[PDB]
Amino acid sequence: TLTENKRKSMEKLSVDGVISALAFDQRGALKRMMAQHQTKEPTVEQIEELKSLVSEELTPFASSILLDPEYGLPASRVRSEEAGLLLAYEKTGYDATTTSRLPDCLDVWSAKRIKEAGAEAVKFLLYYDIDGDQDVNEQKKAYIERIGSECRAEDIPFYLEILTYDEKIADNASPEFAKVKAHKVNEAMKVFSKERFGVDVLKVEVPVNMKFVEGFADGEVLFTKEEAAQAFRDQEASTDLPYIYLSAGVSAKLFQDTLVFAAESGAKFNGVLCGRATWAGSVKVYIEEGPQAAREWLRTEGFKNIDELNKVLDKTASPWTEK
Amino acid sequence: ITLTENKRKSMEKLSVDGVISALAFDQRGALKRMMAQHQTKEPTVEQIEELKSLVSEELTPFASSILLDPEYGLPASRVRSEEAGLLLAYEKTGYDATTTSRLPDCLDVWSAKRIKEAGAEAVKFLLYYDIDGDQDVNEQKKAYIERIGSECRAEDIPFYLEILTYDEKIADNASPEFAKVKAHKVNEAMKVFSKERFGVDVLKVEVPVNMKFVEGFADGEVLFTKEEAAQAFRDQEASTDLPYIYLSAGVSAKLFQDTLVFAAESGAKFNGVLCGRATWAGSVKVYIEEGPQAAREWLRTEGFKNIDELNKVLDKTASPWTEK
Ligand SMILES: [Ca+2]
Ligand SMILES: [Ca+2]
Ligand SMILES: [Ca+2]
Repeated sequence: TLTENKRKSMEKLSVDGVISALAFDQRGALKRMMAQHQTKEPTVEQIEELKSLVSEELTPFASSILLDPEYGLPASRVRSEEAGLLLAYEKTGYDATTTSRLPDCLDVWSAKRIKEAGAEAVKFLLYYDIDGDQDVNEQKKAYIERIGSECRAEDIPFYLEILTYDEKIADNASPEFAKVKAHKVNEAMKVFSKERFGVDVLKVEVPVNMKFVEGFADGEVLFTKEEAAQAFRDQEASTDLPYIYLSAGVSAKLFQDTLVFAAESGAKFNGVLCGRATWAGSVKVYIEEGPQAAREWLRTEGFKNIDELNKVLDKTASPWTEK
Repeated sequence: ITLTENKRKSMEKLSVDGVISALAFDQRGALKRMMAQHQTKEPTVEQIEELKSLVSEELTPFASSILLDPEYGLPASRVRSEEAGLLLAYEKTGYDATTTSRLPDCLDVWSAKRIKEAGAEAVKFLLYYDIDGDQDVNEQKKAYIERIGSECRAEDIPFYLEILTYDEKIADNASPEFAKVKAHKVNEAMKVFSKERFGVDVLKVEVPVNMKFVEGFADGEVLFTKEEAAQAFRDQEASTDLPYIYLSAGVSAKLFQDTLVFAAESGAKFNGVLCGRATWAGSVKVYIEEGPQAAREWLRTEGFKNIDELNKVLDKTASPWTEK
């Protein structure tokens, strides 16, 4: 169930069947991060520059890098020759006044254009509430079907990122949401693992908020280590596709411990698409110090970060070739 | 160019001996505008669905295929002649008249896969296009059509792209001012969307002239000689090697027929029609004012006469897409 060219592209995005990909398609989120030191709005040059510094210096240690076509094409051209390229296809964000969080592709892009821009994968982010409005989810399923069809035609892997939410729960970090997160994550993965959607890799959240798991929690506890472990097994059971974890609302150190726990519990996850934590500090150094200092930062603290992550992946991730 | 095995079989189911004699009734906004002329209340779902089912049942025995919309036309699709193929529209009807961009938008709960699953032998999509218009608008439009063309390649189903031209700065398509640029708008738009990257299998296009302003056809101001108009058809033939078929644009049945004759005499090797209002227009007033049965009798007499006389003209004017 993988064409010759999709297989070749998958291999360019991984090392020995493990995806160790660097996520840096942030647009508005990165922009705000940037305005936290300088005065005056951040220029398009700064957005594209730091993306090129991070890409040039850290992709030698990542199997691939996820970039956005709007700001990231220059960064994409200075990436390491041994690192694949994924390009984001979705517009960022969502309308906070509505609960539908409907998906929308970038206006002047298509899967064909993403492939022409050098990408080895189309990445699209979908917000999904399995329990939400039935017609909203019908429109969302139709939308992904189109993108899956596009990616089949262009013979390019389709990486579908799913971020769960609840139309009623405002705060995804609340204990209230944590009680349903396993239901949201795993049922969404079941939906979009159906063949009609054409997905090659699922980029998903871990099916639990570890900050409420015993031994990992700084405060209130809602789950035993055994209840959390079963969520990871339920997740493994929810899809036969390769899937990789994103890092959300946790520290670098907790994310790594989570990878250990995930593997311990029996999850056969196939890697990560992690970003902010690795190139975090470079954002402040870049605005304040000279870009030559952000370089040395990336060559030292930057390398240390992604290297320690790689050492953990080597003992937790499973190769997607097993599937 | 080439057709996959499945795409060719679908094209065969839409055609007879390589000629597309297709009946178009995916009208929605245009249909509601017609029904509104004949009654006070607003048209109901049941009225739209029924009138489409009547045209389908009564006239598809005389067509090689029928084009319907998924919103109101699926019941009509199920009563078409056993011998007739099916195309389904994929675009939302109409455009925003408060801006000049007329951006395309797919039906929200449909996809090429779902159109195929609904029994269609082709996906039809209408695009409003002004070759001379805003360049960023047109880049967005071109990207959109690339997506649809890719979907149809993946689902292995013919892509029928309809192009209706306009000018961002000319309000009335029927005016002499627009008539003077129409050939440019049509022919260059056909040249763009014949590029391989758009995955089009058949173009549904306007004739590249407003015949009401051509010598011999014009009742008022004459803007073009016959040789000038004929050259516009030759330019159109030279703007693509894809199959293309003409839409009627709601002219009279007689004018559309005479335009097809003129097109063939001029050198256009067009491959058929997707003809709607020129065939069934008069049934709307009858259906509204007199009801379903009276509309059946109109379709069986005047409606039949329009499509039969059209079929006779196609037999002596259209060129086959197979023999290329
Ligand atoms: Ca630890
Ligand atoms: Ca060509
Ligand atoms: Ca030609």
